[PDB]
Amino acid sequence: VKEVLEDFAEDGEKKIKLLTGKRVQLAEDLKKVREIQEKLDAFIEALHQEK
Amino acid sequence: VLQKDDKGIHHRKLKKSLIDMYSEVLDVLSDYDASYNTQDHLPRVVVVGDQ
Repeated sequence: VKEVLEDFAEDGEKKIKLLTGKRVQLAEDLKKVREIQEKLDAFIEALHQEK
Repeated sequence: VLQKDDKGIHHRKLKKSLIDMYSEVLDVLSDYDASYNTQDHLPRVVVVGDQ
C-alpha cells in the first residue's frame, strides 16, 4: 500500500483525475489575479502623476 | 483653464507638489475643529520664541 501510494503520489495524472472535488481552484484565481491588480492600479497612478 | 493647469499639468516643476497638498490637508483639519485636539493629529512645525 505504501508503494502504491508513493507511485500514485508521483503520478500527476492520477492527482488530476482523482481527488478533484475541492473548491480551492476557485480561490486560486481570487489570489492569483493580485499581480494584474497591482500592475494596472500602479499604471493608473502613473497616469495621475503624469496628468 | 489656468486653475486646471495648477491642479493638473502646470508644465512646471512646481506642479503636483506633495507639500502643497499637505497645506490644504492642515487647512481642512483646522476647518473641521477649531479646538486644538484634532489639529494636533497631523504634523506641522510650530515656532515659538522670546518676545
